Amino acid sequence: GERPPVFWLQGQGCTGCSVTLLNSVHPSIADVLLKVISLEFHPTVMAWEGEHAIEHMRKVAEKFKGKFFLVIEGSVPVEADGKYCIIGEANHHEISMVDALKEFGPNAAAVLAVGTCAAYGGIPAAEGSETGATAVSKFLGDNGIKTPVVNIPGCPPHPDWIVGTVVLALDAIKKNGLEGGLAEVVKVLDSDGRPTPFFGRNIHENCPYLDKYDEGVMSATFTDKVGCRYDLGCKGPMTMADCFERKWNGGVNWCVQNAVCIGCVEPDFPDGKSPFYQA
Amino acid sequence: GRTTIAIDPVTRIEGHLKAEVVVENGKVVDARLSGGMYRGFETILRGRDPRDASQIVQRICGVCPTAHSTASVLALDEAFGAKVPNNGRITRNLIFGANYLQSHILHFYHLSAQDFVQGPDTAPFVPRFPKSDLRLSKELNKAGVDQYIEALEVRRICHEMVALFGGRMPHVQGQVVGGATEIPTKEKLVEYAARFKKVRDFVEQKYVPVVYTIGSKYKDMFKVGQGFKAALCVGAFPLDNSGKKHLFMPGVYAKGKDMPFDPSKIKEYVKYSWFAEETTGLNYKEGKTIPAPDKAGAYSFVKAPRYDGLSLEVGPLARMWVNNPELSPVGKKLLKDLFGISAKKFRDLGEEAAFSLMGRHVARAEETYYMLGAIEGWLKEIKAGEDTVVMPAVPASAEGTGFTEAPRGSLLHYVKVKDSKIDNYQIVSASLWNCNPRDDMGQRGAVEEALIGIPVDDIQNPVNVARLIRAFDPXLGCAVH
Ligand code: SF4
Ligand code: SF4
Ligand code: FCO
Ligand SMILES: [Cl-]
Ligand SMILES: [Fe+2]
Ligand code: NI
Repeated sequence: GERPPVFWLQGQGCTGCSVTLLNSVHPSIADVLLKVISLEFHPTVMAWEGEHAIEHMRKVAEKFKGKFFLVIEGSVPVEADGKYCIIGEANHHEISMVDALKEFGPNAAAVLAVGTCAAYGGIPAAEGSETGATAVSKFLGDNGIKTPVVNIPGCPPHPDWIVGTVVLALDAIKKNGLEGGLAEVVKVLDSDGRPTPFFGRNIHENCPYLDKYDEGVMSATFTDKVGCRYDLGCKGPMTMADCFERKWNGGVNWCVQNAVCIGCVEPDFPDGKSPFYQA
Repeated sequence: GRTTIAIDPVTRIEGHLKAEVVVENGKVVDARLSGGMYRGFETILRGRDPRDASQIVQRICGVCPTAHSTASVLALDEAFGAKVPNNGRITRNLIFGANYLQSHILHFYHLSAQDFVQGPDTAPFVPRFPKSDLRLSKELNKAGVDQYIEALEVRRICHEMVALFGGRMPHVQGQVVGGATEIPTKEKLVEYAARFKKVRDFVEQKYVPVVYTIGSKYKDMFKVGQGFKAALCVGAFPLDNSGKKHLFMPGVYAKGKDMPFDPSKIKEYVKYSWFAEETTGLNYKEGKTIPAPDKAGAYSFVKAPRYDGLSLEVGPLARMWVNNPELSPVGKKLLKDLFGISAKKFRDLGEEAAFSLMGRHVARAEETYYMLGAIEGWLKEIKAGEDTVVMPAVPASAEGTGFTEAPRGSLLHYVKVKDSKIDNYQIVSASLWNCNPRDDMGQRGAVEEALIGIPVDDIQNPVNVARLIRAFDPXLGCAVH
C-alpha cells in the first residue's frame, strides 16, 4: 500500500538516531526509504533545503493532516524563548524546536520520540545543563497537545527498535484503522512508553555472564571476558533492552561483551547510570 | 544590485546551520554562518568522574563519535599517566580508522552526491530546485545512483568494522582511559579483514574514480571556494609507542607558507557568538563556556577560533595539503586523462585547484584511499591475543590534552581534574574551525570566506551556496557542542 509520510525533526540531538537507522540490516535503509515509509522531510538526507524544504513539509502536512508520522529526535529546549534550538527559517521568521513541535505536533497521527534525549531528556537535560531541555511527552503535555507518543529510547537506539516500532504501528493500523491501530500500539507500551517487544526483557536476567555474577566472579580488567562486568560498572541489572540477543551492528558485538552496559535506554540516563565505570 | 539569501536549514550536512549570503552581479560578496543549536557539554561534564567523559563526549556528534572518544581518552591517558599497551594503541587505530572510511563515504554519497546527481522520483530525493544544475549524462547519473545505493551497504559494513572491537556504533564502548576494552581475537581479525576487503574494493573501483569523473563535468568548481587558502593539522594516528610519528603530521599553512603547529597560539573569540563577552580570547586551557543567547550583534553558537590571529580551515584538504602524500594511482591517471593535469603528489594540483569546492571532494576521496594503506598496515601489526588495556587509578588532581584529526579536521579535548572530578573540560573541534563566525576583529570564518566569489547566476536557484558549504562536510553538533 501507500507508504506513510514521515517528517523527521531534530532538536538537541547528535544525529545518532539517523546514523543508527542507516545501519539497519533487514530491512536495509534503501528498502525502508523506497518501500516502507515516505521520508518527506529530513534535513540530513533530503535533496532540497532551507525555506523550500520547510514549505514542502508544510504542504505535505496540510494534505495529510492527522495522518503523518512525526519523528522527533533530541530534546526540546524551552529556555530563552526556544533560542537554544533553531531548526529553520521561512518568511524571514526563525522557527525554534518549540515552535515546530507546537505546529506539527497537534496534526500528526503519532509522534515517535526516538532516542533517550527525545524520550526522557537524556544528556542535554543532565546535571550541569542550562537550556531547559525537555522530553517530548512532557513538552506536548505541558502544551495541551494530545497526540499519541511512542518512546523508542537508547543513545542511540538500535535500528531494529526504530524500524520495528514503525512496523508494529503499520501492522496495527492495517488491522484496525488509524485510531484503533494506535490504541493497539499503546497497549504494548510499558510504563515508560517503550514497546515491550524490544524493551520488555531485562539485560542482566538474560545475560550470559549471570552465572559468574551469582558466583561473585568479577573481572578486574576490561579485557577479562570470563567474569561478570558488574565491578567494572555494568548497569545491566537496571536496564530493559534486548541487546543481549540482537546485539549491535549486524550482530558483531554488544556493550556487555565489549565493555559494560551504561543503561542508555533508561529514563535516568545518564545521571542515574553514572559513574559509568563503577557499580 | 544586492540580493540577500538565507538558507535555514542547510541540508545534507549534520546538525543545525543557517547560511546567509549577499549576492551582487552574480556572485557572493558577503556571508554569515549561524550554528543554531546548543547543548553545553563543557558545563554538563563538570563534576563527573573523569572516566565518564569518554562516553559523554561521543554524544556531541553521532557521525564522528569515535573522534571525540579518541581525543577524550588521549586527554585522560595524559591526565591519569596511563601507559596504553602497544596492542591497545593499534586496536584503537582499527576502531577509529574504520569510521574515517564510513564518514568519507557517507559524506560523498549520502550528503554530497545529490548536488550533482538526480535521485529517483520519490522523497527524500524530490522535490528540489527546478534548475538544480545537474549535468551528468543518463549513464553517469545512473552510476551515481547505483553507487549511492551500494554505498549505503558499504558504510554500514564500515560500522560493523568499528563495532568488532568497539562494541557498537554510534557511540563506541571499546575505548577507555588506558587503552581498548577488548583484545582482538584471531577470529574477529578475520572478520574485520573480510569486511575491509569489500570496503577497499568499493573505494578503489567506485568512489575515487567517481569523484574525479563527476569533477571533470564540473571543472568550474575547481575555480571557486578558495577562501583564505589557509589550513591546520594537529596530527593523528600514532604509528609507534614513542609518539614521535603519526599517519598525519602536524603543521600550519597560510599565506603560501608552511609553519609548525604551536597549540599555545589557539584563542577562541566570541564577539559574534552567543556567549558572555568577558570570555573572549581564551586559549582552551583556560576556556570558559557561558551562554548568552540574547547578546546583541551575535549570530551563532559556534565560537571563533583563531590561530595566531589567522582564520584557518581543517579537514582532508588541510591534512593532504600539509602532509603532501603521493596521489593514488587512479587519481594520477584520471587527472591526466580527464583534466590534462600531470601530478604525482597532492600539492601538484596547485594551491588554487586544491583549495576549491571540488578540490575538497577530491582531497577527501584521496585521503580515503590513503587510509586503506594505514588500516592494512595496522592489520599486519596487530597481535591477536595481546592485552590492550591498563587499569589506572583516578587522580585527585591532574590535567591532560588530547589532539587528533577527526574525519572533518583537527580536534582537541582538554581536561582538568580536581578532587577526583572534572573541574573543566574544553573541546575545540573540526567544524568549529570551519563553520565559525567572525572574530572580534571582523575576520570571517573559513567557510564564510570560502563563500566569497561563489557564483549565483540565478537567485531563484542559488545551488552553489550550499554546494560550497557541503564540500567542507560540516557537522554543527561538533561545532557547537
Ligand atoms: S552485571 Fe549482569 S551478569 Fe554481570 S548484565 Fe552486567 S555482565 Fe551480565
Ligand atoms: S542498553 Fe549497550 S548501553 Fe544501551 S545499547 Fe546497555 S547494552 Fe544495550
Ligand atoms: N569529523 C568530525 Fe566531528 C566535526 N566537525 C569532530 O571533531
Ligand atoms: Cl570519527
Ligand atoms: Fe568548545
Ligand atoms: Ni562531528
